[PDB]
Amino acid sequence: SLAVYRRKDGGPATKFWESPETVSQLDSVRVWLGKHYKKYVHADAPTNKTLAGLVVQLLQFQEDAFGKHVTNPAFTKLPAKCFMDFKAGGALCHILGAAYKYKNEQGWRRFDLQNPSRMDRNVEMFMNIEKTLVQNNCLTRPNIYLIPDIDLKLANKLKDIIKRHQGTFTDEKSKASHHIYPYSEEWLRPVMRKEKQVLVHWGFYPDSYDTWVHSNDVDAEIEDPPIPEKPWKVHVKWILDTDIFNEWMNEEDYEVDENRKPVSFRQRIST
Repeated sequence: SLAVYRRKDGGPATKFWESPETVSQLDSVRVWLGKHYKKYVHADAPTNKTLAGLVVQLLQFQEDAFGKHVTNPAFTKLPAKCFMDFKAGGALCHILGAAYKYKNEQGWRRFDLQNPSRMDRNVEMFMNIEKTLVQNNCLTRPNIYLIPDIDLKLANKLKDIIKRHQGTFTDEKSKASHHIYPYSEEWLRPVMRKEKQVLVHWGFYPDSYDTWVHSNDVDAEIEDPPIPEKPWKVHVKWILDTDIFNEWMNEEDYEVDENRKPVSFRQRIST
C-alpha cells in the first residue's frame, strides 16, 4: 500500500519549504510584511529563504509542543492550511507578522523555537498568532451544533473536546458552522500538484500529515475542493479524531447527508 509514504508525524515537509519555487512564492509575503508589519520586520529585514526557515521552525515547534504524541498539550495546532496561504494579506502573512510583532514586544533578540528552555513564552506567541488570525478573519474556529439524536453521554464527551480545542457549541442550528450527526477505510485524496509530485491527504489524518508523493503513484486527478457552504454536516468522529491529533480534522473525510449517510464530494482513492 502507498501508506508506506505516509508521514509519521505532523511536522513540516522540510523539502517543500526549502524548494526554490516555494522560496520564490514567499516574495510577495516578504514585500507585504515590509509595508503592513513594517515596524516589526524592518530590524531583521528577512529574506524569502529566512521566512521559509521561520515557517519550518514554527511548524516544527507546534508539532513538538502540541502534536499527537503530547499528553496535556497547552494549545491546539493551528490549521496546516493557514501556512499554505501565500496571498498578500492572507494567513501566512499574518502568522509571520504576528510572530515578528510578538518578538518585538517581548524584546527578544532572536526567535528561539528549537530551545526547550523557551517554550512557555513561545506557547504564548502561538496564542497571539491564533488571535491575530481570528481578528483578521483568516481563521474561524468551529461553532458546533449537535444533532438531537446524539445521546447525553456522547454529547457531554463531545462538548468537552470542543471546548478544549478552542471551539464553541450552540443550540441555534442556523448559526452553527458545523452540524454533527451520529456515526452509522484505507484511502487518500490528491490535493495539490507540483512538477512530478502530488500532495496527498490521508483519510482520517489531519492536514499536517499530508504527504508529497510521486505523481505516477496516484492515477487520479486533483478534483476541485468543495465550495464552503454553511453548515458542514459531519459525523461524530470528526470531533473524536480531533482529540486524538490535537488538530481539527478535515471535514471532507467525515461528511454525511441529513440521513447520516457518508458523502464523498471528492473521490477517495484506495491506498
